[PDB]
Amino acid sequence: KFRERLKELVVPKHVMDVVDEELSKLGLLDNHSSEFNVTRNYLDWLTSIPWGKYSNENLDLA
Amino acid sequence: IEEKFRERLKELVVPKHVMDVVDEELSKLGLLDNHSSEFNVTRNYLDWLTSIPWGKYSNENLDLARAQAVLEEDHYGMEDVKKRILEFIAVSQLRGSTQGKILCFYGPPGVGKTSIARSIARALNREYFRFSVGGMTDVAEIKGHRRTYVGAMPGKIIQCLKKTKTENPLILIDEVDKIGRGYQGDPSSALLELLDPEQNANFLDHYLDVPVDLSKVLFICTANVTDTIPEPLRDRMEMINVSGYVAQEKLAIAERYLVPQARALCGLDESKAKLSSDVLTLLIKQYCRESGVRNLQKQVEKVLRKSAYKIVSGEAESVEVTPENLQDFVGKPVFTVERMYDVTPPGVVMGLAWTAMGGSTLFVETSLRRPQDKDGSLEVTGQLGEVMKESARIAYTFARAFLMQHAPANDYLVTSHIHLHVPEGATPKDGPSAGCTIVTALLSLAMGRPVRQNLAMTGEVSLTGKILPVGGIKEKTIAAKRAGVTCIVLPAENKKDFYDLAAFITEGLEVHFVEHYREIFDIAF
Ligand SMILES: Nc1ncnc2c1ncn2[C@@H]1O[C@H](COP(=O)(O)OP(=O)(O)O)[C@@H](O)[C@H]1O
Ligand SMILES: [Mg+2]
Repeated sequence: KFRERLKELVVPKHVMDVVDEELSKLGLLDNHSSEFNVTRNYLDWLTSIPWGKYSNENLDLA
Repeated sequence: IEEKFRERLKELVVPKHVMDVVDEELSKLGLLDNHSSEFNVTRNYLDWLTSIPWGKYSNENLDLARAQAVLEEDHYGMEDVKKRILEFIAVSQLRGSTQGKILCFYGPPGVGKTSIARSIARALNREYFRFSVGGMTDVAEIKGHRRTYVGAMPGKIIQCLKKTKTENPLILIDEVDKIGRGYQGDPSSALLELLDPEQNANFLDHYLDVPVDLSKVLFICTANVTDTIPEPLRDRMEMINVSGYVAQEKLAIAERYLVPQARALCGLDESKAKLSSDVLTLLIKQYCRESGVRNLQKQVEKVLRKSAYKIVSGEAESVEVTPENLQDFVGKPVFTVERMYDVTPPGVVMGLAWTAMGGSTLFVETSLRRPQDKDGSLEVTGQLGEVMKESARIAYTFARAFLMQHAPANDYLVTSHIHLHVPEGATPKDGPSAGCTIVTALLSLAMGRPVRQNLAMTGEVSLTGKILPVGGIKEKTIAAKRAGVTCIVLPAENKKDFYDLAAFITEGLEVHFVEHYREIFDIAF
């Protein structure tokens, strides 16, 4: 479910190789627990940050 | 037990960002063991999350008539604070929704800054809560501790919201100027998080771990001096100066509030112990000349307790106080004499001075130091400051110049040696307010003519004789009226200060406003 939030966003490898590991850790931990909550937050706000989104700068001085 | 937490949430319009936390916490409660410690901490966390009010606002009374009637019911004479509150209601009617401000009341002790908060809350129909940050050393009182700790509890603000059960109460933060800058976490940083509109809307408590909207609460902060509140804090809250009370106002509170309450806490009826208006006015004049009302309360309580002792001991069945025997109850008068001179000799002129204990009268005496009908000199004594010494020099030069043209044949000032004294040796005095008084004293000594016998004056003088505005007009006017002055001279630039005063202060004074000293010369001679 977290992967779809970065499907349309370019993600660097050095964090993508941690996203899947943390997702596996979430999938092996028991539901609704302290460690589960921490891993849920960590996955959520890895997949929420805009790795591949760049705002267009204004090139015109006018 | 989950159904109880669920039913507690029916009347609350809970925001999603905390409703989703509540849902998973109930899930954890449904997954944990019955007697586990983690179960207990989770259940306490849900109790706190469901007891905090979400969306509940008290029915704020908006009627500007009923609110006002509440304001004058409890406190007398605090016009500025009452007007500020009634213009909070107005602005919150024209906007439509309950609004919040962060208001700071500062002033001398015992003027009603702390007590008016309850009356304001009553007028607004808002829940009232008070906590004092004086001597506060740690941040855990405001922001709490993480719930992972054994004895974790939320901060003062969360307990306030839980007790008041409304999201728009009146929170009185007392002694914000004396908050202690502790080592392990400065609580002033948390006060900055509370008193900041851009972030108080999502104030986060360590125990709750969720933000709460404190933009609707009316923070009232009470302080003594504005010079020592932290700089990022004092710039984000409106400063309202609660000034002290004049003698007539003090009489009003005494007759209306202080004496009845003292009788209630003493048991003496008006028949057993008589306290007429004249006795109270004498107490104000001679003993209670401060700015607050605590000294007046203590004096009234002293009189009533001495009357109670007289009644209980069987010395008398009733005690009646008179101005002839008030000193038998309250001892030696603090201010027994208002003016040194009743009829001024030629060399002296009456002036006015500012003082914390109300206005003060000063006289300027000049005398001939050496026998004479090379040049003259002026000796100056009286613990006069450097600025006042310079003012005396300027006044001496202008007096010489003025007498050179008004009375060309009169060479008294340029040849005679003169000593000028302000007769209070132990008290230091400073400021240029006495320039016109010094000029008048020198000219009256030179001409051998006393000034008007009920005249007082104050005002800075230039080298060419122009009169400049001076400060402390209220205190000087009060001192003049108290000392029986009928005619007072003021700079023309102080007309707005003089007419800003209450009508009962300036009622009996024949005030004159002047631009140049020649007008003062025409008035005094
Ligand atoms: N204007 C006033 N009218 C009536 N009572 C007053 C007034 N100002 C102060 N008081 C009384 O003084 C007492 C203490 O005042 P307080 O609120 O402590 O002043 P401060 O906040 O300056 O310390 C209160 O019980 C209150 O009844
Ligand atoms: Mg107070």
